[PDB]
Amino acid sequence: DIQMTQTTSSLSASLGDGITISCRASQDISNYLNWYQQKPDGTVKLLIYYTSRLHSGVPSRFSGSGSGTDYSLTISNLEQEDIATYFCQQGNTLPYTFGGGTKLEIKRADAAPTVSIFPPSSEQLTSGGASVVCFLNNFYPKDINVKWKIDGSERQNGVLNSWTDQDSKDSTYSMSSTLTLTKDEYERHNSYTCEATHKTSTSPIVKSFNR
Amino acid sequence: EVQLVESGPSLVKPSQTLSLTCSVTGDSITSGFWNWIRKFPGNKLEFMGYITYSGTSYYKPSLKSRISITRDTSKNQYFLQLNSVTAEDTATYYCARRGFLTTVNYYAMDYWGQGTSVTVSSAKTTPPSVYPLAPSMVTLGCLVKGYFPEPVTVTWNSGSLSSGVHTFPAVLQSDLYTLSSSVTVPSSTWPSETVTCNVAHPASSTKVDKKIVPR
Repeated sequence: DIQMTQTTSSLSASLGDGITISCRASQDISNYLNWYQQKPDGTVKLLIYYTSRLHSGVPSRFSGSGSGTDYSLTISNLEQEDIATYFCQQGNTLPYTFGGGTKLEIKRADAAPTVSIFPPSSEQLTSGGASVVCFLNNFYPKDINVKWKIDGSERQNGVLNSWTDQDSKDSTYSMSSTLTLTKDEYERHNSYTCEATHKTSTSPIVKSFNR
Repeated sequence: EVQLVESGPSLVKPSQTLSLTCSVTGDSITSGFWNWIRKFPGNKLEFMGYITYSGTSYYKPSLKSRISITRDTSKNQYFLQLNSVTAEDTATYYCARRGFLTTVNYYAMDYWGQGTSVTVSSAKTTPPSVYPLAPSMVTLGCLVKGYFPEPVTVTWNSGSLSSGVHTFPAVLQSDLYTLSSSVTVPSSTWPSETVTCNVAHPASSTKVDKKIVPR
């Protein structure tokens, strides 16, 4: 089988920048190299075929070049809707094979999170569990450090954190942090605080309730 | 204008047969090439095979002992059968056309379906426990906890609230998935008007609504 290598698995660039994504085959594939875009919702579209030909309907900001083993896809000016993962595919020899993909993320101005906290629901507490949830929504850049404190001291475990993919409309991220305890453990303490540090402020983001 | 839909079970046990269907509308399978492609976790795409306009099939050699692709021209459907599955067959499964005139001779997949998830596991289904998260703009949430397998679908007010929504990716912990979803609305809309999260888990045949009530 033909091995296709996309050495760079992710790229971050500003709106307007030019970017290049590159693919190397294990053999001469005689220009039978196609490029696909998969948006974060999962829809896969053909962008370029036979190295450099644009598929019907694809904007002229996309181009491609290459020969032998080495191929490139280029976007002349990045736009907001280009947030996606891009894959190459050789069509020289069956079975068709694909590169590993390159995920493209788009810079935007730094943005402070909007923070919300939620105590355990009465329904969950009836069952014996107690999940406390903090949302940190619509922020940039993606790196954010979240810590939980219980009656003022850091609680490292029982915490599960999940980020959204970059939002294709505004380029922000959002994340959830859930602290899960038993009801019995939850009832031993009063103050629950989620504290996040992010480049948009020198103070932590602090959101707390008392049980 | 072509549309492609993958369908079939979301959870199958090891040793059993996976059986999927691609239903093609807006075009006819008696012209062009009709392909099956899957994507493993970690974005690894694999070309499994195809069936031609005259009904001849090609299979990736590593799948040839287990795979078959057949069709029903009268219903414009084609099928994937994969025998003797293991956890390595857990993937999203796509169907795709190679028919467009301009591209067919360059071996491009010119139109793809949305894909359908299949998990291969001996574990029973576990439905999600769905919990309401109540407190100018107010943020509300639903905690969708402890289900298996993926996927679930979360909506707000049956789809009518689509802006201001974040649905966080599911994470596997202690053999079960959990996710959460938030929705932000104007303060003058809640609680005066109701906000409900809807959670479907088709693998366990479950679909539930949880109204967010002020505490």
